[PDB]
Amino acid sequence: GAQVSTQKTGAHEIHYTNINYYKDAASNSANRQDFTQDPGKFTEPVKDIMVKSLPALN
Amino acid sequence: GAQVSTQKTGAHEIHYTNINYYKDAASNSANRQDFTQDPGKFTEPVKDIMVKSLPALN
Amino acid sequence: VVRVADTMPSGPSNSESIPALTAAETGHTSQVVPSDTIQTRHVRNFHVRSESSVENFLSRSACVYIVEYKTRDDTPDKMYDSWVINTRQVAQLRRKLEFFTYVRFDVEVTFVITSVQDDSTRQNTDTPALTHQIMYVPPGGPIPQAVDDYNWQTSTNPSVFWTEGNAPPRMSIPFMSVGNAYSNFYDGWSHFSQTGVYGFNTLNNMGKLYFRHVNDKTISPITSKVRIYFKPKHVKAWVPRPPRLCEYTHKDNVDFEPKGVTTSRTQLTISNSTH
Amino acid sequence: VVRVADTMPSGPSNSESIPALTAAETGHTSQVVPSDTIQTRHVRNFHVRSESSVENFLSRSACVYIVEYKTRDDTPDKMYDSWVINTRQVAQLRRKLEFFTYVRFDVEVTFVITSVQDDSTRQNTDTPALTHQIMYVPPGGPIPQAVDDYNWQTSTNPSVFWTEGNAPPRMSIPFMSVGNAYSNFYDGWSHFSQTGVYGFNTLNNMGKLYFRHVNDKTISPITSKVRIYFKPKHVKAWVPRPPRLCEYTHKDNVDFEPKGVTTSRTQLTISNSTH
Amino acid sequence: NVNSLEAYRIPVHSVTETGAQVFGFTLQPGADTVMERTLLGEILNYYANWSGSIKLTFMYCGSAMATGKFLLAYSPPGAGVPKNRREAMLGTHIIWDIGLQSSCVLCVPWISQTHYRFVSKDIYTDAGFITCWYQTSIVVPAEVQNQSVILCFVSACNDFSVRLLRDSPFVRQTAFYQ
Amino acid sequence: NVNSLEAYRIPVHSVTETGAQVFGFTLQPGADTVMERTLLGEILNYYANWSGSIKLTFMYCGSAMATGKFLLAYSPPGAGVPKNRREAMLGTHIIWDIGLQSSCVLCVPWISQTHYRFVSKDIYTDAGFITCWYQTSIVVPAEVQNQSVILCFVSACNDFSVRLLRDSPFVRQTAFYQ
Amino acid sequence: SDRVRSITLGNSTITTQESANVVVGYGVWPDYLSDEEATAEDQPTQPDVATCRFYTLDSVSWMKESQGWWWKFPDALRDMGLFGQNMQYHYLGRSGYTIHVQCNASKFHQGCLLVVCVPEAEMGAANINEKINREHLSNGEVANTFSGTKSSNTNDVQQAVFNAGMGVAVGNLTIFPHQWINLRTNNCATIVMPYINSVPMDNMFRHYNFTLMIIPFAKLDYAAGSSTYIPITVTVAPMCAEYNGLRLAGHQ
Amino acid sequence: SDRVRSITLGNSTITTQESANVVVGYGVWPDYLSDEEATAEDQPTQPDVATCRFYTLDSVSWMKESQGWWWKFPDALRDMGLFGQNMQYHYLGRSGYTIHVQCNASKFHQGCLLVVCVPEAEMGAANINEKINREHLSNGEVANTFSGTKSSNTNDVQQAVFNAGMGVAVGNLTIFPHQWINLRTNNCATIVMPYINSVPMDNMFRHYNFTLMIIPFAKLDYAAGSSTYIPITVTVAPMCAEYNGLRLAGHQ
Ligand SMILES: CCCCCCCCCCCCC/C=C/[C@H](O)[C@H](N)CO
Ligand SMILES: CCCCCCCCCCCCC/C=C/[C@H](O)[C@H](N)CO
Repeated sequence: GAQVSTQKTGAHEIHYTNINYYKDAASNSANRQDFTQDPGKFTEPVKDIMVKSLPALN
Repeated sequence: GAQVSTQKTGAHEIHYTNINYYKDAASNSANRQDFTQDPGKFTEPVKDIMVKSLPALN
Repeated sequence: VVRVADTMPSGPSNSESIPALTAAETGHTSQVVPSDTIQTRHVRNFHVRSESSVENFLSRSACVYIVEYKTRDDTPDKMYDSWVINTRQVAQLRRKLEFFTYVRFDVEVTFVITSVQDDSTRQNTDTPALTHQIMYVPPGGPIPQAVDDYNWQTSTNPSVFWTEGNAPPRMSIPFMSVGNAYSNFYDGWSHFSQTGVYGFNTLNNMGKLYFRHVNDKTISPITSKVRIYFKPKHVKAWVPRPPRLCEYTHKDNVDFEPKGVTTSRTQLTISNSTH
Repeated sequence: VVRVADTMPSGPSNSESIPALTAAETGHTSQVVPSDTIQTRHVRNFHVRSESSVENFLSRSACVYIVEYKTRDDTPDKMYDSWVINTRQVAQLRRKLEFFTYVRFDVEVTFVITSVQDDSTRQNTDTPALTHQIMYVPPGGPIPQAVDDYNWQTSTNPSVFWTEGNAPPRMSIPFMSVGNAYSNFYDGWSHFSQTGVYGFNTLNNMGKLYFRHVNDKTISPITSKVRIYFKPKHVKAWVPRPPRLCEYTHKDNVDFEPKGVTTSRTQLTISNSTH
Repeated sequence: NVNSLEAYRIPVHSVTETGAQVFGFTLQPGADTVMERTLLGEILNYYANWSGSIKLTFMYCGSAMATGKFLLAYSPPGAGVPKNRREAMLGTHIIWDIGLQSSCVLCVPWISQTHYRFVSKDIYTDAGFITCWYQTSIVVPAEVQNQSVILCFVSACNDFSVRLLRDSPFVRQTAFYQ
Repeated sequence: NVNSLEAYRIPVHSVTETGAQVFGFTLQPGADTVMERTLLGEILNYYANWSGSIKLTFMYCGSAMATGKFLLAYSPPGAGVPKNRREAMLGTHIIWDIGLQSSCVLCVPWISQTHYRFVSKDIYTDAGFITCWYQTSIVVPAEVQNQSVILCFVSACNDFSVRLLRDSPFVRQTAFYQ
Repeated sequence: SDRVRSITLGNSTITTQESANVVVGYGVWPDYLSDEEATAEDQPTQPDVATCRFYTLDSVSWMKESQGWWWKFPDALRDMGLFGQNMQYHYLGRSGYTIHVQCNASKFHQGCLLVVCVPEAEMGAANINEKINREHLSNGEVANTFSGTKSSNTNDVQQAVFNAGMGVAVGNLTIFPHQWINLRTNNCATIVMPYINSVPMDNMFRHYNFTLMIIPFAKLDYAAGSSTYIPITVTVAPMCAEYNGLRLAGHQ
Repeated sequence: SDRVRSITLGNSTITTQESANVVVGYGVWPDYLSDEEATAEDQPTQPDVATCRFYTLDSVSWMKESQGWWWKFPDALRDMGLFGQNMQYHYLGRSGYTIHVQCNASKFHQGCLLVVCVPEAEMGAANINEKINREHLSNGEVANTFSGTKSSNTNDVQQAVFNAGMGVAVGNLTIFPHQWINLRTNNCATIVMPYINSVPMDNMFRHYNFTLMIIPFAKLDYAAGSSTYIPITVTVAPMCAEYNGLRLAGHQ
């Protein structure tokens, strides 16, 4: 019941092993490898989006 | 001799590993994942069952 | 993964169907869903009857008795202590077990041992680590009558040794009844002529524990107090019964004083007044 | 593996395209890249927004309160100590949590227990290892009122025992809110007539901890001081808000004194002078 | 009346005009003193959060020749207590006619802000008021007793739940049981 | 001016000759007192290294009948501060005309020796000077107010980063919050 | 048997055990207004749970010498929750109804009620060239009472049971949708009543759509030991209620 | 051009000619509550024409020395028609909103407003260990006013513009859904705001969902002959409003 995933290494130059030992999901370690984002709801939060080259309020 | 089963997680959003280590069944952990029930012997404990829409003692 | 039942939608109705009219005189609990009386919407319900099962309700460690014994005394009976094994001297674990009439479970026993230096004139000592011995005697075995008695050898009896400062000692115990379930209540006598004792005191017969300090006579008195924690696991339970209203009195009978059924209101109809 | 965006090369331009002219009056943040105004080269950028995520920012253990209690006293209330559970008495963990309005996280709790022998006449003793008990009471449970009270049995309440000299005790705690997220701020009242208390003090309701020495009355006073470390893990966070400028005053309200917006310059234009 | 069996009997009889209140309590299975010591109140008093619907069944224990009608109203909170039959018929209610089928069921719907209430009392999770009113009086013939008795029942529906273990507030011992 | 809302208003008006300096600060998001308490300054004050470009947006809050021009210059360090408009137009700059589109963007390019700067102040990683100058004056017609207000904005680009956690230098408590 | 009937409209349920049947109007069940019969042009308001539910009126006591009672019904529900509020904020209303009347006795009591639902019951006056005040035609949920003889009060309806306040024979009053509450067989009387008017929608204050009438032909009678207080309880539920022309609250 | 915008919600229409754009929340448009996120079990009430329409609040006058204004918004619409009545008769409410703010000038006036829509704006007090009365956090459709300096009234909010009553930097207050009313380009500011709360439905008296704030950064200024009185008018329309748990009228 083991899982292999890559480590945090640098660029231009791994595979640790994790096994969960407790019956609850609240005992698991922190999920410190989710690097995704979406700033489309804080920047650009408008209706009728703008095209960055047009005067846009033309 | 390992067994993989799911953890207790919430809804709308696992797989721990267990190995038994002792020769007796009295050393095993608690069976805290049996969620089944049957209240047909406490509620509805009668002969000639009732159909919930008929007067039933009609 | 077993969910609770969803709520199905309903509309207006006018017919000879009567889900609300029933008769509880047949000992039958009505299966009326809220979508039978009023107009309800569709609710996808994700609740799980998980932490209400008989396994999750009883499998908690509970203090059942406090055992006190010393390390040097004038009288030899205060240097060891014993306890006839029952679950009926603390009202919490007893009242949790008395939901059912018959039970079947494995036991997980954990001892918590703490030591306190007694008050004396020569408290300034340098005492090495105390080691305690907890010997279980199955029903019928020989009984030690001193701390230096030769019945403490544990040639056949189970025992456990704990040095001070470690984790608490823990062992598991299988189902030990001579019948098919631990009878929580026994309505009957001990003798066939219906005399003797009345109650569950006939069917207890579980053995008894013994506690002493493995060390010899020290030069300062120290009071040890060990607490027994039972954990019922691998649980099966049969034929439920109502919980107890009244406060308990003794361990061997079920006797009581009459208590009122509930707390009084002093009125019978609510209002928007001082209620 | 998610990189940041590369810089694309550009050349000279002369046209009616105007990336630099925009209007921030629509609440819109301009998406101007440096390759839209000046001539830039091609840069393969290998930076990772890794240690800026909401998981990596909050998942650090933080001291939330200091709890002090003794082992022998004249008054019995100074032999145990209690704490109503909140994260709003240390300004660092509070100000880190108040970036967001609603949060959802599992908690990892670690206790650090240290003992100091108090000043007395009889300091020359030989004290065995102290054992501490940390009992958590869910909201509504019975409250112990002495160190020898019979509510310390932990038949249902969670507890932890630590012998002196080991590693710190650690346990995990799931998401315990009755709503869908821990409301960091609650703009509202407690009563439906809009009276009572104003603020997040209505929605706290998390229970309270209890601390005592398992050992009995010792012959010398020792002051124990246990520190609680919270670690928020498995984090989700919603609807951000600006950080606090002003210094806090209390735990139950949000009130303040007005503080200046920033530090003064005493001039408005830079120069090559004493700046 | 708690030190007898009279605590279960709801007194009901023929009235003078109409429209009086019969009984009343607050929907707190585990904190209200009416349904505190009931089986639902015991099992909910070993828990801290609860959720789901509640059935209330009323059995009429009068004579076979007597008739009557009642209004079994549920009122979610936010207002106060309904003070007459006009304010009570604005909520979840049912008119019950006494005939051959001797018992009615008021199935209290789950109407809540959150998913779970609290078993102990707090201002935030308040649940409402169960009240009962005279629709029409008890008309009885000659040589039949006028005052009769209603019995009341409670149970949980098939969508009911409990979440958090705790110790019961009822267990109170001081010494051991030697 | 920090104990009011006047700290946000950049005063600007019609000049006598030309070519004077409007405002100025140093590019230190997290150590400079101008952009210390800004949102970029807060989030960068929970970090110790930073990298990437910075947008500066300027909104003109004057009248619809007024015109004007400005020079928004960036100067990497190594020299001092540009002391006139002639020394300022030798760096990264932009001429902004005030018209219908009411706001301009000065996108400060990432020009550095290393990959990351420091958020706190040191001599080794110095970043430069943001300065603003009058290209042409503010010409306004009759019966219109002369003195107007520029507002300023800051944010990060899509290539921005932070690396090292530390505690903020702003949190200062002495006792607990009873 | 078919004597048990159950009705659920919203969050209110009526279970009876000695019912008889259900009269449904003139055969028509209440439905919404179609686009072919519609006159106004804007979107109506259809609450359908907060409105379509049973409202319980006042209970009235039936002595041996009682003569009758009446209620006007778009007006007796003036102060009954969101039906009354939606009446006060809109200009055009349109609904059907369901009238359920409770009255119980034992097998030793006798008597017989007549529950009539009379459309456009334009009533007479006590004095012939006199104006009737609005507090006597209707009073909300409080019932007005017929009299056994020729009543000659000021500004009041002519209250005589043998003319029903309308000038007809009270025995001929069974042409309307009616039931009987006979105390040896019945316990209740359910009347489903659709919308009957000359226009598709109408204002619910200026108009009285219909009038419920409960008149005892066989007088109430009992022996020297039976129960004296016998109430009569009326419960009403609007059906297919919709509303048009939203404006401020009032009626003037 | 895209500067002309028209909005129709019910029987009310807003046509503007110098609009800018429309900020829609955090990208989410207001919609009804699904059956997966639902908690209560009974049928909700969806009026959708008598409720979802524009309500016009009080106009406030903007001098040269004005500092700001705020309105609490499930509470400023307490006495606005059937939205307020449906608030008073139900227990659980859930709605989104559309906030449109009018302010006009000429091409000779200057100034700049900031229209912020702040969720959970739990405000401070003037005296630190003191309780705030409810008449100062909210007053219905009548606006409360910020002050330029440290206000120290009794039972009142700390009214200082450079802390917005909440203890933060007012320049950092642009993280919320906001627009500007710049008097050389704008005329109005439309903000569509979905439902943001920790629970799926909540009571609309005990809770304040959000707080509109209008703060002038660039002060209003004009010459010696231009018009002095410049109003600011706020108009709000609930969206996707539904209601649960009908009971009697009141709030206590
Ligand atoms: C020293 C190692 C062995 C430890 C022995 C200690 C406990 C021995 C007995 C095991 C537990 C039995 C306790 C009683 C079980 C039932 O609850 C009772 N019969 C009443 O229900
Ligand atoms: C003895 C074993 C159990 C230990 C119990 C200690 C902590 C119990 C509460 C768990 C942590 C909850 C702390 C509060 C969480 C949120 O941050 C607050 N509601 C405010 O956001």
